[PDB]
Amino acid sequence: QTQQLHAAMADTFLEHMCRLDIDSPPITARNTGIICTIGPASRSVETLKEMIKSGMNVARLNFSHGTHEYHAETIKNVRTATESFASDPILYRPVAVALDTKGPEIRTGLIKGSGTAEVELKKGATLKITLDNAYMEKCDENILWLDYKNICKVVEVGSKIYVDDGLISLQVKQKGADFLVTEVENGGSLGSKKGVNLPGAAVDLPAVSEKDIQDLKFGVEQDVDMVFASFIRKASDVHEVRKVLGEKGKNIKIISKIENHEGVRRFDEILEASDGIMVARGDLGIEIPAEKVFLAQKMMIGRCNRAGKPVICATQMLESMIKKPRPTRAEGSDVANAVLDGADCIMLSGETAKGDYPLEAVRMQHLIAREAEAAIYHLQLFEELRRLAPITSDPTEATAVGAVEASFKCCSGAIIVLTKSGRSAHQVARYRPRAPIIAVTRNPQTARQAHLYRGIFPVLCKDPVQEAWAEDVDLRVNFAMNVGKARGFFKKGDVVIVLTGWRPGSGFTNTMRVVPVP
Amino acid sequence: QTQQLHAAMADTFLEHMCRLDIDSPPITARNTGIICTIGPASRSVETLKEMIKSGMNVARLNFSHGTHEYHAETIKNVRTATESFASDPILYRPVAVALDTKGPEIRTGATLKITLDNAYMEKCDENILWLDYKNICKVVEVGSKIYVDDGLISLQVDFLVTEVENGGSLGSKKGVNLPGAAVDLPAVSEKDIQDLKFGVEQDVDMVFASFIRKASDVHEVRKVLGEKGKNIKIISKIENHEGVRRFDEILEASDGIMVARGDLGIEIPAEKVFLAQKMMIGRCNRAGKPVICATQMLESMIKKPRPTRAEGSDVANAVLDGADCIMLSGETAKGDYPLEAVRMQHLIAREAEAAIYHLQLFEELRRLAPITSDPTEATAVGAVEASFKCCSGAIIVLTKSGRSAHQVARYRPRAPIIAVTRNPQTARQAHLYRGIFPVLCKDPVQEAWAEDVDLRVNFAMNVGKARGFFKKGDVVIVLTGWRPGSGFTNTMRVVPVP
Amino acid sequence: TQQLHAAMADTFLEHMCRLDIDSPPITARNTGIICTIGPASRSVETLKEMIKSGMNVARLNFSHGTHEYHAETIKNVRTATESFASDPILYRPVAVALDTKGPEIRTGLIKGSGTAEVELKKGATLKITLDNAYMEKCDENILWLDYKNICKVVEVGSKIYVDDGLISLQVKQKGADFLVTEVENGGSLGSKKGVNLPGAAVDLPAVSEKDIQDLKFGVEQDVDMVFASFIRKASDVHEVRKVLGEKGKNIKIISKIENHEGVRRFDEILEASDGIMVARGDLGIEIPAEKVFLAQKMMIGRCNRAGKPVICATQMLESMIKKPRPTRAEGSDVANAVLDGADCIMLSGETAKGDYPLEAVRMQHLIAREAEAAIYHLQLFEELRRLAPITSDPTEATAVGAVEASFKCCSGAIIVLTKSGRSAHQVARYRPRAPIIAVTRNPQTARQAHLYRGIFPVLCKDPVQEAWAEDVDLRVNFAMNVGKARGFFKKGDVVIVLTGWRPGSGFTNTMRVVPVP
Amino acid sequence: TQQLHAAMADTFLEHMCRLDIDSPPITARNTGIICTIGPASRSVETLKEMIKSGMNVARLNFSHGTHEYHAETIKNVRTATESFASDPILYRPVAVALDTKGPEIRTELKKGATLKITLDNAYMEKCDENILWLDYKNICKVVEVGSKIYVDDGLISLQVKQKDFLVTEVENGGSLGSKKGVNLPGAAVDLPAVSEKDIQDLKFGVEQDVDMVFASFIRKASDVHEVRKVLGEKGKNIKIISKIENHEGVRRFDEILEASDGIMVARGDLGIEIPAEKVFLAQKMMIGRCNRAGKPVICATQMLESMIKKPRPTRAEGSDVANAVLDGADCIMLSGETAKGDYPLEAVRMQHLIAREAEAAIYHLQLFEELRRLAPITSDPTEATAVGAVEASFKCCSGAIIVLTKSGRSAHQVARYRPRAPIIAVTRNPQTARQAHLYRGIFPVLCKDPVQEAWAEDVDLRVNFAMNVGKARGFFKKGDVVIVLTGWRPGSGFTNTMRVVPVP
Repeated sequence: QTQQLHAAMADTFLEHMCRLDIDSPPITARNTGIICTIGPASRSVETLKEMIKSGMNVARLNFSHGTHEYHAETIKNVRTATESFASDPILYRPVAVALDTKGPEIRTGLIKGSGTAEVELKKGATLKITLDNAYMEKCDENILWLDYKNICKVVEVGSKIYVDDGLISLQVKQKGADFLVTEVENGGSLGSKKGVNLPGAAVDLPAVSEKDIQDLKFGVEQDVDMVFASFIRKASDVHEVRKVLGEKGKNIKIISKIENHEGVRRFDEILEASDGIMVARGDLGIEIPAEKVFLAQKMMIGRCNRAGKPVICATQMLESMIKKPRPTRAEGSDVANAVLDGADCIMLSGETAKGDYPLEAVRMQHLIAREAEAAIYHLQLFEELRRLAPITSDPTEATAVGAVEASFKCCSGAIIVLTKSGRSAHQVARYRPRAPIIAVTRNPQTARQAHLYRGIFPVLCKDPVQEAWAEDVDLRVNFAMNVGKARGFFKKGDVVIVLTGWRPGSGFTNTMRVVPVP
Repeated sequence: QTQQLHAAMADTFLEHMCRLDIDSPPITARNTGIICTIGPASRSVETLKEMIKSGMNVARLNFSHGTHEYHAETIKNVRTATESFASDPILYRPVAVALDTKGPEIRTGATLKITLDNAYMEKCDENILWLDYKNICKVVEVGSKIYVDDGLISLQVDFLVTEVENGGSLGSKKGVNLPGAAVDLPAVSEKDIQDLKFGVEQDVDMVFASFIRKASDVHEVRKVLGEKGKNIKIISKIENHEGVRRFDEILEASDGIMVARGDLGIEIPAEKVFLAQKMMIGRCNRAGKPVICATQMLESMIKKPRPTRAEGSDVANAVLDGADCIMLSGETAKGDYPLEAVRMQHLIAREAEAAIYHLQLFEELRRLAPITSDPTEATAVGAVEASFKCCSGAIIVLTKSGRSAHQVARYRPRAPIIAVTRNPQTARQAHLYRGIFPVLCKDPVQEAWAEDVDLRVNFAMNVGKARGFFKKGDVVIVLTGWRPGSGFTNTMRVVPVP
Repeated sequence: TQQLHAAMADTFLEHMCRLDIDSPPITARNTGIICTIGPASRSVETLKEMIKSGMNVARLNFSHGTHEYHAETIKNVRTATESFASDPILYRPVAVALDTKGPEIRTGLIKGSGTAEVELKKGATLKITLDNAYMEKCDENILWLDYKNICKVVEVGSKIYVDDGLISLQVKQKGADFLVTEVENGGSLGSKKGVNLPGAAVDLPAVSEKDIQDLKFGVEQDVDMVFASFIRKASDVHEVRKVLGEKGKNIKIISKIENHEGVRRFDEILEASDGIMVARGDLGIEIPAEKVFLAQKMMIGRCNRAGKPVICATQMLESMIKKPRPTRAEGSDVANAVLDGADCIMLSGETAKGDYPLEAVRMQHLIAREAEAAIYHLQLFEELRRLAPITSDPTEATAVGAVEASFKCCSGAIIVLTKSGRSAHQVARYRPRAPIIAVTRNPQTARQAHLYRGIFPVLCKDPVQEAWAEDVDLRVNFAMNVGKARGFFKKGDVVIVLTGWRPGSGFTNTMRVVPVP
Repeated sequence: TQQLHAAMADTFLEHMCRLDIDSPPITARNTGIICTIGPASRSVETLKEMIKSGMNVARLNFSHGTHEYHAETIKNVRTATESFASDPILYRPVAVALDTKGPEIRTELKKGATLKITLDNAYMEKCDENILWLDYKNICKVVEVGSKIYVDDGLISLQVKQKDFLVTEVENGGSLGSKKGVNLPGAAVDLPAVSEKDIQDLKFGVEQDVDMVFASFIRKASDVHEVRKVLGEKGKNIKIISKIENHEGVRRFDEILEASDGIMVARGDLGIEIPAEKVFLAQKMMIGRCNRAGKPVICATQMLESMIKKPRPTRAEGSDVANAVLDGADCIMLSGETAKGDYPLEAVRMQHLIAREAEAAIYHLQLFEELRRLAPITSDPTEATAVGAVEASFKCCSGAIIVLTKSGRSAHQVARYRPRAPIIAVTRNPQTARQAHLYRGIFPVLCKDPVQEAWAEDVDLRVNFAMNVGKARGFFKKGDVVIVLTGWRPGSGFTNTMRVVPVP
């Protein structure tokens, strides 16, 4: 009658679908992490507190724009909002900070010297592209400067050039030395500093530009939790970011953004090298035909679920909400289906960065994800995850799968996991329990980074280390108990699964207990 | 390396997903019917010609607005466009006409009082709101919610006392929705009665009947359509809680279903619409009755030449869910890019159809398939099993009424179902079913029936060769019957293409 | 090894295709072997070899023998079993089972002799009498039997079967105190042979005066279980339960299903019983012989589904009464009982009176071990978990997690500390591949555990240590030492360990994955 | 009826749970019964009863008996069989199978004693406690120190300790005799594919027009190829069934199967060569691989052994028969039970009764799902038509699948998908009719009606003959739905048409 449990018990997926029930309400816990891009509509301490209350788990900073001073202040503000709740550790919600790199972008110049000016473009008309910096702030209906120095070499005649999220389409007629002449194949308003794509072209910008170097250094100085690396093409790109981050940034997670055809093709090597993946559908759906994006998304989510590495679904998930308080039916569907596909996290960009309804957008992602989570066909999912798993003598892995089996058997209210590094909780998440995973840690970075994983609710235990280690273990379990009760995941006398190890330190998780809530 | 054949052979759905390949191009055939709403953007004969070339299969006329004269001219223009291709039956594509009814409506005329007092009819303001639904008090209790102007405003409860739960600009003659209520307005309005007669007179192929709440609303629509309209398909629009809850009885009485998501997401929480969509698609798939996914599928294309990433995903996921048809409303009625919208649904649908996990899907449709002594059903399942076993280029079905080809479609073959018919209405109505590619044979009835049967099979061979579904020497499946007339399909053959 | 290539197959057909005669099984054998004890196997000396050969349960057939005789058999089984108690690592618990006579029909003596036989010829006449003057004067013309009411339950046309159904008779005339019959299947007729009336509704009591005395004797002798013969319905089981009473309340009642009504009323019988015997001997006389595999598979499935022990019995290695090795059908029967899901398999004449009792035990051991490895655990465990219920019981949740974990790491064993056996029973019901080493201090728990597939019971003799954590470890390390000594695993393998959070029954909640020291 | 409650279960466990002794099977029994003919069964009058009791194939064991003797058996088989010929509606074809002697090795022993094996022909007539002569000249090349040697159907076990001779130690002792059979477990025995006697016997089989050969001691594909060569052009249509009898045969099973027309699981000899506890693994592997390949497989040896002396079988025997069928065996077999026993007719009837019960208890839902999943997409029309027919047969629970066939092949292709419905294979070819018995579910009927002058009418006459057969034998009745398979032109290789038709 609740949590789509009648659908959960179907012997076929068709029957599962037939039993999906709009009158079967979900549980409290939402498992899929929500990443919100911060910008002018959401960077105030005031709004950020409401973002957090509304379900934001990760704050994304887009380094395609803005100065270090600006990003430093956003980061300061996220931390002020986040620590405003720290006085009761039981109700404190950790919040991660993500740096999203500019990476190898092509950008246009300023329309008539203004960052906000635009010119309407009639379809069929003519337009000159120039690399002459003379016109870098004098773009208009007739001449359009962009910043890719090498553009003329990697494009031939008849090549297609796309501007502003692929919405403006241009065809190369004649090649010059510092220029291109083009006809507006598809028209609309042209604005300032818009993204440009050359889908037919072997673009040769570096993996990690000088600007990216400076930004990644700022990321280390600012103690960011993860980097979302733009336009990753191959494993060596990932290795370059990892080496750039170097020793000071060794614990920073690298999520590779797959946004072009080469990244999809070389996906397996990229995943191996990365800490996680973002399906960056914006650019991806300009670089490859828009009608193939769902194939790429489902392939990458599947391969990440198979590897146990976090995957993020991104871009235009609730786009209409930039201007409207409720989303379109396609948007509702997109969010639900990302969760049903297996995505660990879902993302907001303009919806939270600049839109008129940032909070409504976060709340809608929260609502849809929780409904979709209840609609998952765990019976087949869990069977297939168990089947496809390399079978190993690893005792931590055996403990994790037993816990998840145990949690299904008793419909547990949670799987409580003590973890220093997060790994033990990550191992549970990989097997996709219905039960929320309460990951208890003293490590603040573990607690923030754990939001990358479906089902993990990180809680940051601030209690002092007790002299007797068994009493210290029991202290943290009890903390987890108090957190679940306060958030309404479970109540006195419900059963929960508890995972602990046999000695202190990382790598010893080997003990699964089935315990009633006190 | 074509048609996601690699992913097709996976032992698990997870491995199927992992094998999906953006570099594995689909075959030419696109199976999912595309329904386009016609309006100022798309109504001229020349544009309609291009709409058909772009992939429109069904022209939807929204009777919520427009005169009979207007709609009659729209239908005439659809038919001029469609018949401009009639000279070559091998390439001719039938186009269906669908009449989507206005249906029963509630219309208007902090703290706010709702009054039914018709002296307050033209005296609407911030203290007094008049409504035209006299039974509203029977249907709503204390605490019930009331939405105004397609959801824009929110309220809580021969008079009603209400606090305004979500404010806005309140206008004249606005739509009202009563979430969770058993609305007892008649199954059909006065206008609807007249529009349905017009539909019959104009020889429309199907009716999309609005705001269907129970089996008896369907029976009423059926009764209005009457004997002259007995062959017109009734597709029930499920738009509110009651229709979802009483889905099984509606489905049994209907020819098929529309998941009317626009109205559904005003009536039920927006975050639950996907549940209702997936339930209805699965139940229609289990019954073998056509289901249409509707509303905002490519909505940004009203203004823009490319869709959003969520819209791309929505179309694909509707197809993967099992929807027989996908629909366009404003995108084709009013938008700046109608042709591009139709083309994008075609491209996505075709990719999605190749990505289907047929191995589990057919296995489950088998398992849930009732054992009956019906010969046509046994022949259909055999033909679909045979088509997977030999990777046939098509399944060719001779059909008078469509039913034989519908029975094949419900088992969801990968191979296109070429439904050869001499009945023009059957050829139009067949677009409602996933996988059916209808062809209208215009050749005279040969004196020897055996030869007239072979003439039609050979017609289907010429269509597939011309359209690039298969070539000489490929194997196709062919369904025929033991005598003339409907109901006798019992013969499945594996035949080389000549 | 262990048919692990076959185990990994994604279909049953492919699993079959991968079964490999060159993939040796593990040392552990999970299916209990029940051996009927008689003159071939009763001496302490021979009982010691029975135990070493793999016997887990000694069955005593109360269809024959006096209480004085059966008390001596029990004493001998206990003396043989305790001869191994000096080394607790190699001690094997052995259960004692009492199989009731029940409502049997028996013929009299051929010409005053226990061994004499006469030949009955097809078509000849044979008169059945109830007159006790002929009780010891049966011959080819006159056959006495002890069912006084037989004339009221048969008609003309009725068939009457004698001697494991090998001799058959058709009633030509009903008299008042007799029946005139015609021989259909002839053969050698001996003394005191079992009789079946498949058509008839036999009205002998489910629990006779003699059965009552025998069940009271079972209680007094501390038997582990009772196999109740000819159970027809739930109330029959309740009559046995009533006789065992409060004092016999921990004795397991295994209902023997050996007639048509027992099969028909199976579900109510199982609900009332602690387990089932597929008593195939009488069963294949009471119903058509070609239907017995149907009843066997039905009963084994229903028992596996209910989580109740089920025993496959009768003629499994029959030829081995006379020969040192079995027929191919017999080889197949034993393997297929195990593949069906039988917790235990049984030997009757093979061990009671045959010439090769030790060989018959060894052979059941060898075949069962091979069959166990060949089980398709992938589908079995998936179905057991689906068909089980989602429940608020924390011990069930831990049991199913311990089994799942055992598959993931291909554990050497699941080690379970248990007082009453229930926690190890809960693991067994999920059919892990890993042997379940059940460590108990309770002697009866230890013996009765043999009724569950996969459980290797070990009886801990060490006194309770004051420090409970240390007492837990003591028993876990004892299990480790048994596993190494029996070759189940070696140092550095991984095993699953199940304990509770405190001492006493009913707290099993802790699963650990630990290396073998 | 027909365990149809059990047939609908969603799991195998629930399928087991619903098996019902009071759910009676249909009339049709699908599993062929192969009966060894000998003193007990060889008279024309007994052979008539054997046919009426369920015999489909008469096996002749050429390990003993003269060509004259066997010729007379064959003659009697055909006399009994043709006595039913007057009514083709009711006529049951009976096949004749020739089972070869095959290669052999021939020659009180105390446990722990030392015994020398000599190939020194000196001691041909002088074996004893200390020296034992063998006729296998290459024995030393195929055995190692530590190799086992079994003597006389496994009674005696020797182990090699030093390798023209071998010094062995007795491991399992017993009474040694003259001319006792020898087996070499795990060895690659290099004896010829066929003995000189086998070659003569195989040519006699061609003379006598036998339907199939059961070739003894098949170890490798080349063994099958040599049997095929001996049968030659005149014998090219005779089915070769390889008897798998030892470790090498089991290990080289894939190549043997590909080269053969089918397999016998030769459990008697296999349980001498390999540990008896492992024989069930060998059987289940070979039956599984035969099902996957669509080739007939026979289960043999001791299936109803106790019935040589008794009129009812043991419970283990009943179980073995039912389990061979549930394993997927196309045929089951009787040896001494029919050749020499006191109850030949009862043994045949009991295999009939068990088989039919077990066929109803099959879990077709999972079985059919897996066969399709493991069966390649190919462009072959007959295969596609065949799978379509079986699917259609399940969807309407048809009374039969009627298949016209010249060679048998179209019917064989249906049989591999394991329908519940009997497959009535209508042919004009008498050898095809007899050979069809090798395949689970095929009831071959031999049509003797004149060829009609319109080919489509001649097709229809054969379809209606099958209808009369099913009606006459109680498989179905007027108004039942049956599946019919035919082709688009005459001659083999063109079956492509599936129709669902009411029985007239």
